[PDB]
Amino acid sequence: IQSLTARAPVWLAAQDTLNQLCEQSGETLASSNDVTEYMQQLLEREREAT
Amino acid sequence: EMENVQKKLRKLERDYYQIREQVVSAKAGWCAVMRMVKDNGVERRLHRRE
Amino acid sequence: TIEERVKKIIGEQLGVKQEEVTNNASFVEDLGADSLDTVELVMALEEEFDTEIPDEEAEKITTVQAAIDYIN
Amino acid sequence: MKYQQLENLECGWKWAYLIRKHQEGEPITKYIENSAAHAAVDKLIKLESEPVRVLEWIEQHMNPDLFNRMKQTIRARRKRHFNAEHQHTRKKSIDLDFPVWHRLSALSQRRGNTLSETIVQLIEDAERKEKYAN
Amino acid sequence: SHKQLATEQYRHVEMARELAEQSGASSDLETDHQAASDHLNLVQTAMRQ
DNA sequence: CCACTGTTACATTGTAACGGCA
DNA sequence: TGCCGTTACAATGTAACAGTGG
Ligand SMILES: *P(=O)(O)OCC(C)(C)[C@@H](O)C(=O)NCCC(=O)NCCS
Repeated sequence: IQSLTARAPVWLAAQDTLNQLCEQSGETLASSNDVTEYMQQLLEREREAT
Repeated sequence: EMENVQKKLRKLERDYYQIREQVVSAKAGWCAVMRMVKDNGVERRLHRRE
Repeated sequence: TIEERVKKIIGEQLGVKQEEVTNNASFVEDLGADSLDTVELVMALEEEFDTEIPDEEAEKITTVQAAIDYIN
Repeated sequence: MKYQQLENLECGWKWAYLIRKHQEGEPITKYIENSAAHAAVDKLIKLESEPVRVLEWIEQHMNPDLFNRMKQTIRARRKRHFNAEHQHTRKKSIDLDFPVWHRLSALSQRRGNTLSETIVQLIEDAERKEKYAN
Repeated sequence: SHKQLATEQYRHVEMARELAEQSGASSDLETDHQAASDHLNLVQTAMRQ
């Protein structure tokens, strides 16, 4: 219980940040790889719009 | 000897009584703030569960 | 009457109004009060009537009507 | 140290206290000449919304004789601010007719207890007398 | 602790009751032994005569 | 009836005096 | 000693109740 409690705040802040970031986008993220493909799509949209 | 323990039980009872008023007053105060903050404030803005 | 206590306190503990609570419904799920909220509700009921309610009796108040059933 | 001190709160308290005293006519500053006192008071007035500089203002222009009064006023303000959160820690103020207060204070001084302790003991004895009779 | 103290009070009551019973038994035995001592004295006197 | 007065029970802020403690 | 909690006040402001007479 104490180990999980120590881990908790970091995980909770991470979850909140991730939820805000994904909701800002139309997509919801679920994996590190998925974040990487989102970055690739971001780069594609950037290189187009420029 | 046991009458002393009975008196200690009475002391614990009064302490419980006190904690109980504290808790009920806290919930009474909470009620209204929940009711107002349910205008999207509590959804994610105020409730920084971190 | 004396039930005005319960039907008042309940609302004051759950955010609903006097008429919102329905006797057929249940506090646990039909009022939105979770475990902690129901504990707070039962403990406020205990405080109001200056009495005591053990755990066993206290657990049988999940429904609206029970709050008066043990009282009266 | 029992109550933690918060700068942005105690500094606002100090600013409000000094403004109140100035409005009341108290000489806030150590400058007898009216021009310097008025200039310092204007500096304070425009100094609102600043803890880190109201503290320095106090260090530099504050009247020497008001330091103790301000310190004890802030002590009381801090204690009351922290105690006003919970019901059991709050304090209830009442007015007692002079004879009753005189007798109660006589008892309290005689027994070495405070007013609260003396009244608690007396009420407990009254209850005990009731039980004795009953 | 409240239930424990109430139960200990009940146990105390029971032991107090049984010791009251023993006190009554002691009183009865005291009467009987008074009679016995009287008998002893009578027998002593009869032997002397 | 209605208004005005007297009184009690608080709150609010400020202050002086003790006593604990580094 | 100087800070810090703590007590016992003082002064003023308010709400609420009870009276009084027009
Ligand atoms: P729920 O997620 O609202 O949590 C409720 C609770 C675990 C915090 C607690 O209030 C509760 O309901 N406990 C059940 C009763 C209990 O544990 N009683 C112990 C008596 S010593």
